[PDB]
Amino acid sequence: HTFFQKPESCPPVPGGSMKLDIGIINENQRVSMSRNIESRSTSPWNYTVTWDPNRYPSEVVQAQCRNLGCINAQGKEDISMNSVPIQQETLVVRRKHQGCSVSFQLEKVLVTVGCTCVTPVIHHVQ
Amino acid sequence: GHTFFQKPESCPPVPGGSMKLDIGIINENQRVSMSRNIESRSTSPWNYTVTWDPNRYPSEVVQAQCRNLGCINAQGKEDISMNSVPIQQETLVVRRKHQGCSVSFQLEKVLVTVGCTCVTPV
Ligand SMILES: *[C@@H]1O[C@H](CO)[C@@H](O[C@@H]2O[C@H](CO)[C@@H](O)[C@H](O)[C@H]2NC(C)=O)[C@H](O)[C@H]1NC(C)=O
Ligand SMILES: *[C@@H]1O[C@H](CO)[C@@H](O)[C@H](O)[C@H]1NC(C)=O
Repeated sequence: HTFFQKPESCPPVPGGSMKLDIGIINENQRVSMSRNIESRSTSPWNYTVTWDPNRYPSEVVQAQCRNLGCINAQGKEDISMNSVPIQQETLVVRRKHQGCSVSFQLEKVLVTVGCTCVTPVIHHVQ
Repeated sequence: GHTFFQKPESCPPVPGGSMKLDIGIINENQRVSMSRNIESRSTSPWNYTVTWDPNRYPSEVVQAQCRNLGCINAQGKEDISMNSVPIQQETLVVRRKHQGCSVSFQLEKVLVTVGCTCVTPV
């Protein structure tokens, strides 16, 4: 069984659709990060704002590491270290149909949120 | 942001004011691609806590905590003149409400610390 499955003893609903209640729980929260984190980082990154009007959130910001290496104390690239992305799974809502027939469906989006500086690994399988 | 979830006023009323949530997760087959042991190989390493809530989808939400205030140098030592700082992302999860046949779902905002980065202090 899955999370969205209603108990088997319950009467069936036409279309197999579920009730989505109004309002987003804890909507008032906002991300709090160090000022200019993406630029002050030794593994700096750039952002790409992706837009979809039939997706909630409509704007999904994607990060991309600026360099292969990490930035040293002198402000130069160090290729002995690697800037690597941090990717996280998220849920967005896809808006379907139109007007009175509007329905919603969950969608999994992989978001690259930022980069970190790692010591490289020599992989056993290339 | 309510408008995305609304219908024109003239639409036939749905008792309970609930919206239609269709079955299935779009692009559920996707898997996170990240460097192996990223959290401990990072110069701003972090710990993970697997938060669990059986009324939440996904039930498991992994939260990161920076292991140090400073960053780790080539020698494996902490340099407290650099800062390990958390990277935070806004996500949506689904909360299950009520019991039995009266079960409904509600969106919920969750702030996720995904890892840490090393920054030069200001
Ligand atoms: C990160 O996690 C480690 C555990 O892997 C924590 O280190 C342990 O902390 C507990 C605290 O109860 C101690 O009893 C252990 O002896 C510690 N073990 C090691 C190997 O250090 C550590 O506290 C965590 N770091 C932060 C900053 O939360
Ligand atoms: C982002 O990329 C551009 C090139 O498209 C580059 O000029 C810039 O320095 C990068 N970083 C920031 C913070 O804009």
